Amino acid sequence: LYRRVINRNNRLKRLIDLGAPEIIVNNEKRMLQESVDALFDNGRRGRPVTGPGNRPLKSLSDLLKGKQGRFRQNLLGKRVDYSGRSVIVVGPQLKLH
Amino acid sequence: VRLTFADIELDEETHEVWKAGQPVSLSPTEFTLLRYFVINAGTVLSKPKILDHVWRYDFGGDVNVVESYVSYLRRKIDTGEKRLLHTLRGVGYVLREPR
Amino acid sequence: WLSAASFQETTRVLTDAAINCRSDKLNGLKENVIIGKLIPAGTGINRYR
Amino acid sequence: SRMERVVRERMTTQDVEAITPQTLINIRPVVAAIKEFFGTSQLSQFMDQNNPLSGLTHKRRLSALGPGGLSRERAGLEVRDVHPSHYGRMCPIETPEG
Amino acid sequence: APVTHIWYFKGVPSRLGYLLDLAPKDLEKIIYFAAYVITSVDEEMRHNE
Amino acid sequence: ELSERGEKLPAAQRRDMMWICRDGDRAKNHLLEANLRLVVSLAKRYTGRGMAFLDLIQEGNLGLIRAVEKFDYTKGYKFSTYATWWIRQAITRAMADQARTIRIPVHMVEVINKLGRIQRELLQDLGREPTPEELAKEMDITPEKVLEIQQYAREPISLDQTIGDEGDSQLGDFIEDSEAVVAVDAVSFTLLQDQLQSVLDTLSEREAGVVRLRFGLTDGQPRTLDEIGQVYGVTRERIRQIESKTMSKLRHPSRSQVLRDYL
Amino acid sequence: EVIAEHPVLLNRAPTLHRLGIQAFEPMLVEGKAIQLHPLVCEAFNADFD
Amino acid sequence: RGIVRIGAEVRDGDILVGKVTPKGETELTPEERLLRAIFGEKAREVRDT
Amino acid sequence: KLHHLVDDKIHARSTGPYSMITQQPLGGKAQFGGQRFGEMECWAMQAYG
DNA sequence: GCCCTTCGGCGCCTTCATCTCATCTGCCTATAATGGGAGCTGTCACGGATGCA
DNA sequence: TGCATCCGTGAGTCGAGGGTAATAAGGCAGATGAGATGAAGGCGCCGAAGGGC
Ligand SMILES: [Mg+2]
Repeated sequence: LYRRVINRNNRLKRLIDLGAPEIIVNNEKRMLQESVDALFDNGRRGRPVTGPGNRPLKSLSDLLKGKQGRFRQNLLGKRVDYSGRSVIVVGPQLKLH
Repeated sequence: VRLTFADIELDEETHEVWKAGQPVSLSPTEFTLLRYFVINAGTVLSKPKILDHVWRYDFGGDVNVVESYVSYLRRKIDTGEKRLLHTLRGVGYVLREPR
Repeated sequence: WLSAASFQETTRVLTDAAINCRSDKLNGLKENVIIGKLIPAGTGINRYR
Repeated sequence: SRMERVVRERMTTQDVEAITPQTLINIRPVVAAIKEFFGTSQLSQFMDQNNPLSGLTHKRRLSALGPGGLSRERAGLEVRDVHPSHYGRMCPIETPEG
Repeated sequence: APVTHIWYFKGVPSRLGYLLDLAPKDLEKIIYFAAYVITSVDEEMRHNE
Repeated sequence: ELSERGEKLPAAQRRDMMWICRDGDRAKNHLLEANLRLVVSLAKRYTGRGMAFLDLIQEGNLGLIRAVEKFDYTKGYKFSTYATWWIRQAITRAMADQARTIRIPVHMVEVINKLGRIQRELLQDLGREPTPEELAKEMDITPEKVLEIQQYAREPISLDQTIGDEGDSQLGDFIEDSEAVVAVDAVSFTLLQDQLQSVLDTLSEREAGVVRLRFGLTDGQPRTLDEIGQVYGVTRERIRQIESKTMSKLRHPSRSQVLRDYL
Repeated sequence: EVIAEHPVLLNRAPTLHRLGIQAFEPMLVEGKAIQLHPLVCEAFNADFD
Repeated sequence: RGIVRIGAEVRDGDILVGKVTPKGETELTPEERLLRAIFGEKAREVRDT
Repeated sequence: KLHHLVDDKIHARSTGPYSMITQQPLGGKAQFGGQRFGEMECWAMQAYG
């Protein structure tokens, strides 16, 4: 997405400096707006910007939303060290503590 | 225990070389470079880690010294323009019999 | 805003807080859990800490 | 379909009587499509074989998820139920508990 | 060239539309180059002319 | 010519001249806007790889913008015939240096494209995948370079695509951070430093300082002998001798066993 | 020697109520199965399937 | 040849194949230099992954 | 006998590797793992005080 | 029995120029070539703009 | 002022399970940093030995 933003911005700079009919300049400005759109929130407007494998790309907003977002996946609950896991078996000879 | 490669041969005791059976006298540090080349035969050599291991870490000189030293190795044993001591651009050198 | 943004409708509350220039106090339970501070309950209050 | 598109593109760009089916044909998309299907597709999965029954039951199994199917989130309560037409066609007992 | 933040233009309330007294249907037509707006007018230059 | 080394422009040589300037401007714009249809028609065959459709259309628009300037009507051919070459050039150049996440120079994206075309043309004629040695024979170059270009053309993958058959996790969850501190070798290094300090303090202070600044322990830089002489008022041969004394006493098995274990 | 009176926490997903995490004291046991006291199963909602 | 003999017992942590990669270069610690100076150990220019 | 043997089901770690973006330890048996302490268990630990 | 102080000897060790070998960037090719491939959408409930009428 | 009409939110917990693809692109000039060369200076190290107190 950042590469798309950079490409659109550089091409718009070239169009402005060279001097082009206003239709092409307007099209480039629209592409810049849609590229920043995709960067900040992919799929919010129109069909989402898609890469290889035909899957929506993960914009900044998608990195802060839902279960898989940072807030409820890395901040609230984290994978911890000094821990393990195993099957349980009844211990009827053990004490309560 | 003598270390051999193609037509160059080294004795670890008295620090001399045979090139295709002909004994050759060579400089000490230049000999250390050749020792690195044979001890890592078939593996590419880059100027930096060559500087790191063979040379002291206090070396404040430029980078032309290693290129010149490779030139001496060429003119001493691999006098041919094409040589067993191939050079990689930006990646350094390597000891390898050409295919 | 930090607690609300981590519960539901993250983008909406985030935008609203950005507009309102809301200054969070970082005093609640979830905020202290997020930032690594002692939670303000149990052995986290100044009476016991 | 990709074959037809590419051959339709190519049949005009070349002059008549200088064009042959071999140069009209570029078999790359067909093998690409079969490789796409057989690998990295969730309807053709790794064989579950740790005893003869698992191998037998992995084939002759009716799935509902995948391309053209419905996802578990997309799946309602009605579809998961047993239809009266399931009798004799699809077993009403064998289904995973997850 | 300037661009508009989607978080504020597009949302359940269109915050930019609320501030500028417009509609999102009457904003997408502009920040996506489909219809013009009148940035400013000369009042006295029209009253006398 | 009239602005610098000119004169005050008269009535008939300023307004009319600027008017024909603007007329040529709008004529160029008119034909350009008329011929963007050719650009958008040509860009259809070019999508499906690297960049999007509209980006290709825009790059073709730039190519046509460049082409209209060099178009010569006096040569008497239709403008489309000349414009097509420039549009294709612009699109190919842009796809070469802009459609890759890892940018590749055109000079060798050319040979990737040629390698691909020759291998897939020979595959159908021979019936099998072309061995890279035979591809090199078709290259008139060494096969090793062929494997190198084959492994260069490989494009990066996405860290966030779901990796499982069922959607539960992303690829980035399974990649270890190499740059992170081990948190075990750090304590080992600190204890090794403590052992080194104890060993050096066991040795004589002059020798300890000599070796410490010889290998640059306390500071960032190891120093040559003459620095040691200037800081201890001795000749460089004496420093060589004391260094000989240092590693001679350091071969003592009392230190040798206690330090060799630390590996 | 080192497990002398060192408390250790046990948890079972899902952790519904507060008693879903309990601190016990561990005793070394052969095998590879954690031995749970039979009484605290109901609080854990744990079962041995 | 560098691999485990057929019919040989291994366990967690034992080496299976001896594959050695050129380590390239890194910061050779001064402490490493004193370490090789005490035993005469070679630089061992390759990484044992 | 079912294919849920305890040998392929016991896992524990003291200090393993960590992820790139966030420094949290990874998860799974192929990697050294580390159990997920989710927000549901955070609820229990906060309720304990 | 070796320190204080020597000429010089090529070596050697750098260092200044000073030449080539890939490697990469910009430019030109003239019959004509003139408007998207494809996308499959529809869970459940629930608060709110919304285009018109 | 309705009022359908839609449009954006919510929808679980740990564990099997790793990666899938097109196309007309080619000479040519310049430049540029890396690496190939050759030459000359500032000690090294000795090859001699001075010598005596
Ligand atoms: Mg159970």
